[PDB]
Amino acid sequence: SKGTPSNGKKNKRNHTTCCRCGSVSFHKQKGKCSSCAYPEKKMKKMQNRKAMLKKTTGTGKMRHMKKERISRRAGYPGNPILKEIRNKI
Amino acid sequence: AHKYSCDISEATSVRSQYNNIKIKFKNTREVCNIIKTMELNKAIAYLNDVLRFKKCIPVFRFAKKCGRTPQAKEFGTDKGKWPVKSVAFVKKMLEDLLVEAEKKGLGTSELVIKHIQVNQAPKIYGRKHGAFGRIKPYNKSPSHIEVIAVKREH
Amino acid sequence: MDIVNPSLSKVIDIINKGKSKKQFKRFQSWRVKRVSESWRKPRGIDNRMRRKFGGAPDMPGIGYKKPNAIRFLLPNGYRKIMVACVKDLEALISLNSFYCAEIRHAVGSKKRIEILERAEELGILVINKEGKLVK
Amino acid sequence: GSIKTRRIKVQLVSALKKNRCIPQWKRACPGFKQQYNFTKRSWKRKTLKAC
Amino acid sequence: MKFNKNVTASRRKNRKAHFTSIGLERTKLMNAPLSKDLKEEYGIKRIAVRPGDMVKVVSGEFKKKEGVVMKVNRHDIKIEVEGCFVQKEDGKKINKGIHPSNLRIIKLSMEKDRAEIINKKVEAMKSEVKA
RNA sequence: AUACCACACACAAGGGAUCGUUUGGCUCCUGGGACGAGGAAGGGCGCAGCAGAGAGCGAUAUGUGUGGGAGCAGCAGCAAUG
RNA sequence: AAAACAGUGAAAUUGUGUGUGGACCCGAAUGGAUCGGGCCCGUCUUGAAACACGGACCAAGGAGUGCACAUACACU
RNA sequence: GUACCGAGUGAUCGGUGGUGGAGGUAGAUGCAGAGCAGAUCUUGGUGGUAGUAGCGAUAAUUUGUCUUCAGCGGCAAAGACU
Ligand SMILES: [Zn+2]
Repeated sequence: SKGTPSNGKKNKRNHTTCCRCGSVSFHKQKGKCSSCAYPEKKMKKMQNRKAMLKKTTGTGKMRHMKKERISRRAGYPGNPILKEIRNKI
Repeated sequence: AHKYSCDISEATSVRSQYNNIKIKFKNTREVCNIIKTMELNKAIAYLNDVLRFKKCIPVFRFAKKCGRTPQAKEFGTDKGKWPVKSVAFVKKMLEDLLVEAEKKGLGTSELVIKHIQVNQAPKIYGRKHGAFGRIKPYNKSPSHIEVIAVKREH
Repeated sequence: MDIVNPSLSKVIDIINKGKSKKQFKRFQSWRVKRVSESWRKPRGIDNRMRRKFGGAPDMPGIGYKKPNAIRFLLPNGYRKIMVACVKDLEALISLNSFYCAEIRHAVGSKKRIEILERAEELGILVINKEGKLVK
Repeated sequence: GSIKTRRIKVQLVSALKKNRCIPQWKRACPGFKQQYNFTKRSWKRKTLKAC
Repeated sequence: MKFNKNVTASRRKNRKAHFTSIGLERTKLMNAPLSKDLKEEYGIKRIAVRPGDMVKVVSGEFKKKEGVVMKVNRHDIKIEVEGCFVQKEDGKKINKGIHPSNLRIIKLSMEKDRAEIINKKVEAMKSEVKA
């Protein structure tokens, strides 16, 4: 029967951890990730605005982008040992 | 500190109270009800007989569908019971007040149980599984206790 | 306190014994705790009180209003005015024949002393005279 | 079971080090307001999804 | 009246700026007045209180007392003064902290960099006073 | 109605309404509109004397230079040679 | 998803003590037995006490509003 | 917030005594997210039923002895079962 007794046979596992996004959604037989479309070059279309804002720029650390803004503020000064190269250029 | 539920002098009285005890509420108040106004040595003697099945606790408020018994005739009713777990606790509690009485310098006799009250403490939650995939409550109902005994003027 | 307006002294007891003690409780406020005692008019299609069957209670209305002369009169025979300053009593100086003063609850002890001293010299009755200042 | 991949093992190792209560000295610190670590888990009540 | 629109007059903003202060801005919170004599001995009108300096308590329970500063709590803005304490049920004594602005300085601790700190402030005044 | 059931008042329980408060939200205005093969955005794993989560940082995981200047919140140790 | 102050601490509901009654309301009284009148509210309906439906109990929240265009009235 | 007492046909308003520990009104006008018994209403908290219904398909359990401090827990000797 289709209820409790059929639950006993459910011991196989079709999805594993995706290497691009972490989300335990890589379908091994299809060769595709259901969250991010790996191995396609572009990321997947997200279903709605609510769901996509959960993965935008600024939801993580933004390491490089923050440093760039501080350097731009300072006038891109560079390493002080090498000022002469900068000044010539 | 604790505000006991009535006003009696500190001299000529002895007291105890406990909170959140893990004896069952409804059983405990049927015990307390019958030993009110009784003399302390009589109370301790009576409770010893209940533990041995020689006498019983009569029931009046929490009493539906209870068994009938020849031991209940001593209090003019048919219905009675033997709640061992509550009796052992109350007996210990009363015995300690005789220690306090002796140490305080009253007599070990002429002490009468003037006040005693039981209150409900907050529930402790539990669960049991039922049929058709349901879950139902399975909680526990503890209690709080006060006693004051006084010396008879006689 | 046992004081009376001198213009009504020989009449005040007739007046007092004549006042109604009727109450107009809301319908079924006796049946469920969620309905307060405060009057509301019943508006149901079937309702026995609205339809005025014998045995249901009475409803408020204009017929019960007191005569214009007796209305608002305290049991000592005066009407009341609220005060909170020394400069308030100054208003009563023409009206002290029929009106008396009642100091507002929030005025504190140190200030009340100053109000009562002024009331004595102007000859104005204060009905909360004892108040908090008994100690 | 006994057979594991390298990727599965690192997930178990990390899931095992994170599963600890608040150390008893932190509770004495003036600025500290946590009662219990809400990220603690039991194998009887939750799945890791390491698969 | 304020005519500069870059400075805020919001209660919410002023309060956050107070409690979340750090660094040099935190040091400004620990300032106290100098006594009349010291304001002739030195140019300054007020300084940040440090251990070892000598203070008169001018408000509160311990009014009129004098003593040496033992400790400076920066997180909970309070100063502990020698001999201002309460006794517990145990008989054990706990120093009670006083807010900086309820103190007044009577003698300065001149250990370490204090003499240079004072010099730096006096010069900063004159630089603009004489102009 | 000795003891059950109901109501009123005082005391003790049980729950979190009301009043007082707010380093949060929302709206309008003004500025800004600055990413990546020199490896981004996003994911994982490591790093503390006692350290789980979060914050900060990459095996150089509190290094160098400039301007300042008094403590490091608990316990043990550090600090005008900062 | 929930969760503010180690403030204040209502109602439902429980125990103990003291009083008054046997479902309760309105009118009128005694030292004391009681006398007279009253069916359960809300709602659709010719017609509800209904063998019509909704309602175990308490707190808090909970439903004719904003703009545009013609209009009649009152006021400047 | 809670007991009493007074004023009003009524929506409501005022005072007194305890509790509480920092804010609050009276008059004339302005703007509205402006008054609850009900919606098999929404969220949270609590009753009666009730110390009641039930908790015991399967091989089975007894005695002594120590702990446990009051676990048919452990160990010896029997009796059974897959
Ligand atoms: Zn993916």
